[PDB]
Amino acid sequence: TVFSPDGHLLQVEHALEAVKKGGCAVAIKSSNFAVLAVEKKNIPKLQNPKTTEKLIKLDEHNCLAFAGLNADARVLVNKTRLECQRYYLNMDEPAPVDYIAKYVAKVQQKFTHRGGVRPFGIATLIAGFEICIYQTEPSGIYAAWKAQAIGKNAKIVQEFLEKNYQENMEQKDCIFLALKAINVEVALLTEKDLTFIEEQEINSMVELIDQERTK
Amino acid sequence: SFSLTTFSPTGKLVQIEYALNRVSSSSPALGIRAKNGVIIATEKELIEENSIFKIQQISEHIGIVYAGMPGDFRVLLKRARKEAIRYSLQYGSEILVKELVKIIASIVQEFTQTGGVRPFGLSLLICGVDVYGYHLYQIDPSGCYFNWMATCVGKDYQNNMSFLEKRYNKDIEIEDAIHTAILTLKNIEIGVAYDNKPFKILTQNEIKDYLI
Amino acid sequence: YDLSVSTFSPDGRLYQVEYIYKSINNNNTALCLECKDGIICCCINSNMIKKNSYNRIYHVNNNIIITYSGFDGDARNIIDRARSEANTYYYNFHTNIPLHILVNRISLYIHAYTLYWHMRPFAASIIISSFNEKDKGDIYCIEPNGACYKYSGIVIGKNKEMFKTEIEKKDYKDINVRDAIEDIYKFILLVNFSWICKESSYEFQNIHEEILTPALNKA
Amino acid sequence: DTDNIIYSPEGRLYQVEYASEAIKQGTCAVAIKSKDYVVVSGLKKCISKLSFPQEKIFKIDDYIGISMSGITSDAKVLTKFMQNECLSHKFLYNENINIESLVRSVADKYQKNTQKSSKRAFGVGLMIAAYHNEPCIFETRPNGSYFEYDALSFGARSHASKTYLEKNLHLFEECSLEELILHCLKALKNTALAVVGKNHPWQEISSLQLEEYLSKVKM
Amino acid sequence: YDRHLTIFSPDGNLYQIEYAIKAVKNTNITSVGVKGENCAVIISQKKKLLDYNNITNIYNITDEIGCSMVGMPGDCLSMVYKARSEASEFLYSNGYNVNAETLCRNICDKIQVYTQHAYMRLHACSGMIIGIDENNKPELFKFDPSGFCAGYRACVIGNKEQESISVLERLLEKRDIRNTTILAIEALQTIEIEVAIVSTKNRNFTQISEKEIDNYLTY
Amino acid sequence: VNTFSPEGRLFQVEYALGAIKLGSTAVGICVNDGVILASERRISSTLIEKDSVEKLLSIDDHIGCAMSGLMADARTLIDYARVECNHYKFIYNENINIKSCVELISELALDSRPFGVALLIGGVDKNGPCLWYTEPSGTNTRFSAASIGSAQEGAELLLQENYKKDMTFEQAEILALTVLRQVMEDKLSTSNVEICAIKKSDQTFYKYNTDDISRII
Amino acid sequence: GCVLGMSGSNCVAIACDLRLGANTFTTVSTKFSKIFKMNNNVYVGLSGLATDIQTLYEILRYRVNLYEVRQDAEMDVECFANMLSSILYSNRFSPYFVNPIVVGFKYEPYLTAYDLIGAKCETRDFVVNGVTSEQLFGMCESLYVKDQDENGLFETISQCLLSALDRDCISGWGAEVLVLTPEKIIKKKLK
Amino acid sequence: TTTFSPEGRLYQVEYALEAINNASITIGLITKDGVILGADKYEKIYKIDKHIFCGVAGLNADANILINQSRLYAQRYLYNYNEVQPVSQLVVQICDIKQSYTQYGGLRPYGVSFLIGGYDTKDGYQLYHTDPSGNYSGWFATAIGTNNLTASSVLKQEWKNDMTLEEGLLLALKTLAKSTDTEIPKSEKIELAYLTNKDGEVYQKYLTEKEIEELIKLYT
Amino acid sequence: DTLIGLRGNNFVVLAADTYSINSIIKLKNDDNTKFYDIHGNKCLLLGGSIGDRLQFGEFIRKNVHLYQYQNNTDMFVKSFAFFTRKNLAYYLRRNPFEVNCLIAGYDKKDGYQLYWCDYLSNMDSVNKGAHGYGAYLVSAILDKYYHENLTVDEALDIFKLCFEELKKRFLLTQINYELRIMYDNKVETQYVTV
Repeated sequence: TVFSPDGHLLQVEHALEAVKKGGCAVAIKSSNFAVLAVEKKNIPKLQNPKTTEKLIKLDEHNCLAFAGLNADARVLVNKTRLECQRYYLNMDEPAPVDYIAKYVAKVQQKFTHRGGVRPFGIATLIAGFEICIYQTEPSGIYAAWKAQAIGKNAKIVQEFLEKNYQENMEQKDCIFLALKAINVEVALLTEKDLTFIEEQEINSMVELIDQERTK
Repeated sequence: SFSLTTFSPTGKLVQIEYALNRVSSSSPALGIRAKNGVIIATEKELIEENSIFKIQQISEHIGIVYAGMPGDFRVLLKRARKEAIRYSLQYGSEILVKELVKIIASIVQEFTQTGGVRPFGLSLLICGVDVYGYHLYQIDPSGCYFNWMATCVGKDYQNNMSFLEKRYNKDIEIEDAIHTAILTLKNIEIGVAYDNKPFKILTQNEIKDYLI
Repeated sequence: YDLSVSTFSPDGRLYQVEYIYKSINNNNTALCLECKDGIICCCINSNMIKKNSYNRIYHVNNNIIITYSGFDGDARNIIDRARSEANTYYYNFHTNIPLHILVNRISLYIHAYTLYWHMRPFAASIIISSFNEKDKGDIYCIEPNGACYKYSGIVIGKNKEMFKTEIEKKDYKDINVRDAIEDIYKFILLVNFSWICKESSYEFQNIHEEILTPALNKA
Repeated sequence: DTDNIIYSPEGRLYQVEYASEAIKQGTCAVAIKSKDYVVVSGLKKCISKLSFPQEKIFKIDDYIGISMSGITSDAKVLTKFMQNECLSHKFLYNENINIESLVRSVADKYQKNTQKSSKRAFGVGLMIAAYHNEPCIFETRPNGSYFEYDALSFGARSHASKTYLEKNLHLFEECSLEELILHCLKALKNTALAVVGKNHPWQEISSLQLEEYLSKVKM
Repeated sequence: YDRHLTIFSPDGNLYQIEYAIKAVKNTNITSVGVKGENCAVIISQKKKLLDYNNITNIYNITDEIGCSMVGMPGDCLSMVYKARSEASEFLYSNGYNVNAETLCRNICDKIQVYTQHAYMRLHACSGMIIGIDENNKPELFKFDPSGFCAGYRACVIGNKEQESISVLERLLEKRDIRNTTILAIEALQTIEIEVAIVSTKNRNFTQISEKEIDNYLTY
Repeated sequence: VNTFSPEGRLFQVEYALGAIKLGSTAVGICVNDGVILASERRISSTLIEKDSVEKLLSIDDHIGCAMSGLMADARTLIDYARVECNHYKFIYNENINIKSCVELISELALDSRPFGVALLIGGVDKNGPCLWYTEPSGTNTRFSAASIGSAQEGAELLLQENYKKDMTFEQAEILALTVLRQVMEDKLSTSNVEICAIKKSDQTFYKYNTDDISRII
Repeated sequence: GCVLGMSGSNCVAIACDLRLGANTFTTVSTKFSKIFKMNNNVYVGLSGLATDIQTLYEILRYRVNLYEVRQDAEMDVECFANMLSSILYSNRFSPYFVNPIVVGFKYEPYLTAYDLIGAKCETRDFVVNGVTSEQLFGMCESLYVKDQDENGLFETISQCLLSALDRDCISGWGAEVLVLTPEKIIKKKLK
Repeated sequence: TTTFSPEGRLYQVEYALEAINNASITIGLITKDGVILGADKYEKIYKIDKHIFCGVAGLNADANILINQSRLYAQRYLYNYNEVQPVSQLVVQICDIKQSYTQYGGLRPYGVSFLIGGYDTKDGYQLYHTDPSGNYSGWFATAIGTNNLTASSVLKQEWKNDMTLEEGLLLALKTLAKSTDTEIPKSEKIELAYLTNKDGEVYQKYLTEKEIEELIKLYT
Repeated sequence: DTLIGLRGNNFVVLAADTYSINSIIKLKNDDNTKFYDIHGNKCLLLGGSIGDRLQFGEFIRKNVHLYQYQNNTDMFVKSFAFFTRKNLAYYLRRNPFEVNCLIAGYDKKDGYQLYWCDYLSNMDSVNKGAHGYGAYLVSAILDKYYHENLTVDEALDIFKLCFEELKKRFLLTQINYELRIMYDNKVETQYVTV
């Protein structure tokens, strides 16, 4: 849109807020593994109501999570899919998370820049491979992180996450910190392969965090 | 461009509601749907009015009346006819009346949504014939085409909307339906798709044929 | 209401068109006279910086003449439009354009911009004229937003109405063969007199400076 | 109100008028015309102790050079356009561009920007200084108007230079280039100066020889 | 706001259309077009150094067809040029000259599209149209800035309208070229002038002779 | 957008100035033996991957360009500048002279929304290092020594305090490290700076290894 | 390409070869099936080049389903057939060849045969586009009786096939004969 | 079209949503046989394909366009893959349109919120709902239109994963009827329909509908 | 240059040649990967020119991997064949690629599937098929020794037949033939196959 006398952009600063009020998500990182975990609320009766919240797989060796508008997220993500396929076609080799973070950032920016288009309402974060995570704000900036949290009240999750942070850890145990920061949308990027973690599998852990907080 | 209409806080589109008010503020026409035919009529000094009828032939079968802005009727009628022709070129047969009503409804839709244009100012009646049966569809400015056994469109039709039912009582024959139309409507025009597919406007002499 | 070139006023006036009449009303006078033996458009531009030259009059062919008043830029551009028009017509029809059709062409050109909501109308009225023995002299004045009209001589620009008392002596103005100029130089009480007469060989020409001397030295 | 797509009730356009309220911030530049030579000085404003000040002067063609004084971006765009146009000219006709054809063209571009609503008027006004045969100085107001000149000064406190112009004939001492340039440095009073005429085309004596020439106003 | 643009009222009734009709109704150039028995007259008042010899509202758009026009003049010359374009495209496509109403489909639709489309201003002009039909009956139509193919045995346009409908009625009770043209020239007298019949050659549309203006006016 | 203010300044572009004040600081100093290029690296959050975010970039092999203001608009202008100033060398070996790379970027920067960023492009092309600040306004200018970011508000004086043309690029490194360490809250370390250089000889763009800056301090 | 369409008193029958051989008539395939069902009362039998066959039946699948859903009535054969003629004519090049046959009740039987440009013959009786067409019109012109029971009409159309297939090298194995009645459909394989 | 709210919301879409909540109620149910979808209406339920049908709410006049588009998409997918479109993709298509309109355009967003349900074999019987916003979620039961929560929460308080069509439809009707009135819907306008595998065979004048009209004999 | 594919209830098996002749006169370039595994359970055996089958094969690879990364379900192999059908045929007769292809795959409903296609976009479902000039040779064997119910390995003996046949009496083609072997779980190559 247009600069205010301060030089801050309004549509962007407004645009962030939809993320500043949306379902939380986080990623925890390490060598060959990373735990991406979000949170989405749904009506209990309807088990199928959000098979869509689930963390997206842009490529077999790539994975994404987001917070903000879903209606806009489906768009951005599809553009990302078409683009990883484009790079993977023109190179015959897979897209590195760097280049795709760069592409997506170029998009979100572009809409903020060129006229005729409403700015995005979402904040993205991406895991890929060693393994390294890139968060992308609505402004069009992006940044590497060791750990981060998008969503409503991201600061409590994240600054409490700083209190608990530790770098490389276990394939399973690194999961627990995501919960300690964070029903749950768990997925694990590992072996350059995103995976939809079994529902029952975490249930044991789902018990302890429920009770270590109690006892 | 810019859709000049946009939504209300109350959720309504106010502009199309305005056009509804103009049609309500504009001239009457009737439609009545006999078991074996359909009749549409309307209340239509230097002016040679013989060239001017709200009635119009879209095909050998289909005929229409608008209530609102006459030039708006002109352009809608033009696109409509060009669609009956575009269809009859696309396929080997005459258009079903319901299909033409649907295409007119989409054409009316776009301007109500598409940027930079004032929404159409008029209602429509579309009597017709098809292998299914003798038809009568009114089209709303909103794009809300609707089936009718009978209808009204123009000024002071609130009280007048409720005279039409009586032909269905025991007057489903065309010749008796005629009285239902004119007496409900109590210049004038009448087009009737009868047991034969072709329709034709009754002359003022034949208007005196039923005036007695 | 006054904010659009296009939107009508509640009283049907087009204020935005109406302002071009103000522009032209303040801008430099540019009389064009007609003799009964020719036509003489003239200008009195009122714009060390150069004083030597700033011609307002220009032609579309060696015979037809233009003159204007108002914003310099828009009118110069319309002169370009007329050159391209006369030359287009010469490419199609292997003859020079009648003055009449050119005049209507510029009427349409100037008229077009008024209809467009973003587009800004030109701010310059335009005299266009020609004279031949057979093609009798005529002076079409074009007010912006169309309505070009033929004239026996019209003054345009800032002070034209106070000159019209002089031009209204158009019996005496038609009386002249080559001395209408000398009358004008006192009448008006940078400048660009010209020629389209039999002595002109009907071709347009800047009036000669040593022919300009008799006028100025006449009084 | 508030767009150049509409005239004021006065009959004025405000947006284009704002362009001079842009140009007054710009630093003064001055030009002198000897009968066979033209000399154009600028004034390179220095934003910091460590900045090297920008050059107002350019060099569009062999004998053509210019001195824009308004917002820099429009100025550079006009330069790239005028250069591309002169080169298109020569590339077409194996011939140097007419100076006045160029001025008429660039001025056409100004008007094309100041008429259309979506495109803003330029905040700059060129002071072209050249000749295809006999020396000239053109000025382009940020509109379609352009005027030839004998001597021109413009930008910031150009007012001193303007009032001073009356004190000398543009060619009160044309015959020597040193007389000319000393008139130039008087009229204006690192700072720039440039020379074009007769045998040597455009030239920028910004050498330390110019630094020597600087004392000559006080020598 | 709804008034500033071609859009519906809260009452559901269009504004700017009424304003364009005020443009026509304050144009103050009244014109009476009456059909004659096997003929048809179209008259208008022809309203300084200005030439009455130039002025007219009546205009032919083919040999058989002539359309008096009233309203904003630039729009009139434009709608006429559009009309001529229209008949030329129909003839070119189909080999028949347009029936007057067939020219009114083009006139009235082209004049209509302005009404929905908010940008380009609604048409400011209106007038009759006359021509022999393929049916031997002469055809006299009209149009309004709001779309209208109309239809009449008689009509009036301009500052006067339905004021003169009741006045026209008196001729309507008495409604050959003598008999019909007198109705027209009187209808100007009833409430120089320029008269135009299709029935000179019964199919060709020509304005009646200047010498023969007076004889009806004096009979 | 381009609605000229009565004051005569362009509205929009003058509103867009403030965006660079949001900028974290950087100090480019052209010197007789190269161009030094320092910036804040303390911009980092504790948990972003350490020193994994560069303000300073590289338009071409022998150009390096610290950025002000919005990180995004800068990423774009660097993208197109990389493209163009590469495309210049499409068959002929010479890389674009710095003045003209920067002239491209500005001449585009003139004409959506005006960019919120300012650049500090440097490089060696002519026998001598170049230092070009590009204002968001499209005005383009060659400093001998200059700084960007809001800290450049008062830090600029410090250049005026010390800038002599005659310095070993190492001396210049001390100087720019002086002026930029002054404006930082953290005592400067390699996490507080992301310095880069283009030598008068090597002419190659090179971000310093952290060991180096840790060594000089 | 080999296709037939006999008509009957209360029936229509359609048939084909099932070979889709390639260049030099090597039989690359024997299960190819040109006949298709656009509707319970509407069928098309394509022939000529097979690429253009799948592309064409594919486009019909599209536009007919589209029309049937867009307009509730199952499409009448005159519509599908005139539209078909409209389809081919847009470009000769699209089918380097194709010779559609259209068949079905409308409950008067309707048998029509397009040319590849969309030239069309709305026949009252049999019509036989196909590479072996001359043998087809040859046998069927004389073998044909006006109206028959579906089985005698079946053996009839089968004798036109059994006759033609043994004279042409390009004629297929099998026969996807398809007698039908408004309420029933009887496909068979004959050897 | 309009920009984000200062709080962080969209005006236009909130307006169109305001419009679709005022529409007459449509409802949806899944059982073993196939989705059954109710109505307060004139068909107000349209088929996309054979295997797919959608039941709309909102300014339906603009829904007419999404029915036409929908059908173009499904037939286009069949055109491209020789396989009739899975429901989920079709919903992705329509919501791709809706998001195309809410973001860039200058056109007003569609006033339509509609259900869609159908049997891709791959995923069993499907049910979905859409918003002008472009958000879609799967469902087992829904009650869009007026009294969205009021008609939902009855099922939510009285529902199970599997029923017979013959028993389930009545349970659609307990909400659907008691909300308006106990008998009114089958006294007046009404339109339930289902996909056994294909079409919505129940018809309001159909004798099967008498069972609907007979729910009351069961109800009282 | 010779391509071969054979379906049964226990298998799809795509045997194919590895040679790649720069010049038609000589097989200067060897061991080429004609196959394209486009699915968890669908390989694509292309042939003709190397550049056409490469551009087209990579192309179809992307449109399918895109389609699957998109919708949840994997592309059902007939949709894969027909999509390749539409793509290859999309070209105006002036432009189709010179590319013979054997789609082969597995299905959650329809199980093993095979689709023989041509330079012209001709295509059909079959129990066995071949491409190249060698189509004429192996096909009389493949027809002859075929069992509709055969275990996969005796089919592998049948490809041994076909191969030793093409060696003896054709553009001699001795080098080992790779061949993906479908299973309920996975494909199973044999580059060593001679």
